[PDB]
Amino acid sequence: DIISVALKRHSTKAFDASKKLTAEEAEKIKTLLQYSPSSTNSQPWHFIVASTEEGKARVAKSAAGTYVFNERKMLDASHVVVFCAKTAMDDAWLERVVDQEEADGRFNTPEAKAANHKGRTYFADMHRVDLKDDDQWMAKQVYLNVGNFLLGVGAMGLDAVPIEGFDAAILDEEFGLKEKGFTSLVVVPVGHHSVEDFNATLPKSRLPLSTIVTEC
Amino acid sequence: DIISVALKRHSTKAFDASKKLTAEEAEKIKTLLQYSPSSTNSQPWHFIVASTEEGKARVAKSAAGTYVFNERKMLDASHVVVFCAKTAMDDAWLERVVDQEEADGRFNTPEAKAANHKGRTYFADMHRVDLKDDDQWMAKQVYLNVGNFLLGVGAMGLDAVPIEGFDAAILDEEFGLKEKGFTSLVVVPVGHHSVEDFNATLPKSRLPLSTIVTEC
Ligand SMILES: Cc1cc2nc3c(=O)[nH]c(=O)nc-3n(C[C@H](O)[C@H](O)[C@H](O)COP(=O)(O)O)c2cc1C
Ligand SMILES: Cc1cc2nc3c(=O)[nH]c(=O)nc-3n(C[C@H](O)[C@H](O)[C@H](O)COP(=O)(O)O)c2cc1C
Repeated sequence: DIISVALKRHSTKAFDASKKLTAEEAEKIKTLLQYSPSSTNSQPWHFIVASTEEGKARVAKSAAGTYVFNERKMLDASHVVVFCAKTAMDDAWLERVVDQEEADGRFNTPEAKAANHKGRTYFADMHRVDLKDDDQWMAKQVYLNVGNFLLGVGAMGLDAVPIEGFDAAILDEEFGLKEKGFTSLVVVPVGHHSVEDFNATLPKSRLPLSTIVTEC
Repeated sequence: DIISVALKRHSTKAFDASKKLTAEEAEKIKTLLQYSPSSTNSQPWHFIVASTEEGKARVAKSAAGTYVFNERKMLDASHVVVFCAKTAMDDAWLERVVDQEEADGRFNTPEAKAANHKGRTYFADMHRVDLKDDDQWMAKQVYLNVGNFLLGVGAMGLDAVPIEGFDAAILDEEFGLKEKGFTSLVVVPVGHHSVEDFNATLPKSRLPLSTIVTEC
């Protein structure tokens, strides 16, 4: 029951450094990252999936100073996913998206593909040209991916914890994302919580529906 | 299997206007909106859940002109959720969150509550003062909620379609959101797709893992 999952999944505060994801689970979390929806199927993202001790150590460089209290989560987890967004929407990327859709058989005619491309470009330009906010627009799609991911891993019976408490400048530099056209937004360690993960047993807390929801 | 859900859910292009969510399902989608995680559990959001004909018609007003291709989705779906983000992070809201967590028994000691309050304040301020980007920060949390929601309704066997193709200015004005301290970001009609939903049978398309994922 997905509703039970939502009422049960939690932000892991401690991971068992001995429990690793199975090969199948590792394949599945990558599938979750890949198949998340996005505006115009723009998929303005890239993901770093660190599973080796060296890889996790590189990501952990971002848990410096003020963020040092997040270091252990990044080091003890089985797999650590760094969610990155494109820094600018280039035509090259838009072309890749529409060409992939054609390859997957989503268009019944060439005109249909051209129309899809025109439309995606039209909305991309709305952000790139008019609003000048394509960077924030794409970052938003990445957070949506994070939302999809957290519930998905929870539904897999796996533990995870979303992290904004990291130095993105440091992380970007460590992986040369700037030069690749990406920037890190959220770090998500995934694995199995340890017995010491006190947050696994604390009740979930949210504001009441009477405050957050308006029915019409 | 949640992975089968991710590989099967799709953006509904046509809903069967006669199929409504059951009372239980209507309560469950609200639970999904409410329990989505967010940075510091800030829950910087508000949701309009329109299920009456006039309610949906009012939301549909935002799908005028260029966006008319999204009008029928909003009108025919059973429940249409308008995802809104707060326009500014006020101290009262921050206090509400910690006080709610205290009320929910998440703090065994006063020191525990203090640590939580300290942490939230530090990062809320980082965005409200240091970066002056709390509007974008909260919007990001709302998109995360959307990602959680789409996968959730999918796992419930319900159809939906996320929508950015609407005039937020019109929608905000229609529901007097600005005066209430909110702004609309994404509209999500939820229901059951009709056999005329061309996207229900089209293959899902995403760029290859070799392009979007880096393993370390
Ligand atoms: C934030 C967001 C906004 C979107 N807006 C629209 C919209 O206005 N109309 C529409 O038909 N689809 C819309 N889409 C659906 C995308 O085209 C879709 O998610 C993508 O092509 C991948 O297909 P899927 O959702 O079937 O997996 C939106 C998706 C997201 C995630
Ligand atoms: C974008 C985002 C960033 C977050 N960052 C951190 C972090 O840096 N460290 C941490 O321990 N928890 C972090 N959290 C966890 C929140 O405190 C948590 O999601 C929230 O309190 C609700 O509790 P839940 O996830 O157990 O349901 C983050 C959550 C989100 C959604």
